[PDB]
Amino acid sequence: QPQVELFVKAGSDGAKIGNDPFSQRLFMVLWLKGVTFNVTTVDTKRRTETVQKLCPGGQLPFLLYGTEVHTDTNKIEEFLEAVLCPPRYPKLAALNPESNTAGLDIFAKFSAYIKNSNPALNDNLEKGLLKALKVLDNYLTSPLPEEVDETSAEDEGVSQRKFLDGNELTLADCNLLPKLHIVQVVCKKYRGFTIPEAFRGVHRYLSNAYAREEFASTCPDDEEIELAYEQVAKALK
Repeated sequence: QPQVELFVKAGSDGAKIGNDPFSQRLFMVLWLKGVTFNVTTVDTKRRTETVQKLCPGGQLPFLLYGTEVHTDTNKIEEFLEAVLCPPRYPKLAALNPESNTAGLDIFAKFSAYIKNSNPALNDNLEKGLLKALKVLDNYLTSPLPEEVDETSAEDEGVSQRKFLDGNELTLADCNLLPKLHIVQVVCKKYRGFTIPEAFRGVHRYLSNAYAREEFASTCPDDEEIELAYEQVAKALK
């Protein structure tokens, strides 16, 4: 196996995991592949000579695979899915195309909601975020083609699958989960907003994700995420 090294964003102390859902997505992909890999955090104000030479463009995250450097998170993920393949490593792509688009609009709705300071607009932006979360909830609770089995009498027609595409984490989850993590942490801290309990699909999904080391161990600390948003999350005024 060629050497695999992921270079990721460091946090406020220049060493710990920083806020960056792109770095986290790729850490999750590599973990799910079962490949041996290293992960090196990068303080962009205090780069090492090594990092400056590997990637003088300075993009983060970046991947060293053998002696080849890759940038652009989406391209890095496509490369890893192709080159780390069966039989030694599992294919992580979703089977159902809609798994790859469900929930993708949430992060932009969240960003607008937290950056806004116009009080009159706040309830509109909160509703936009709730509606995008509800569309994700409806996807998670809709049975996929691989599910044709009876459901409990109490939850007929409700999918109980663990993750976006089925019972295994896929590339789709590696993209979405780090973004939902930010959404939940930042909205709690700066908007007093919580995902309604009635969004039972979304809450089952997050609970199942947090119980998995691939997601839990690659999350930045809540404090780091809160600090990252401290000067952009605006109070209504």
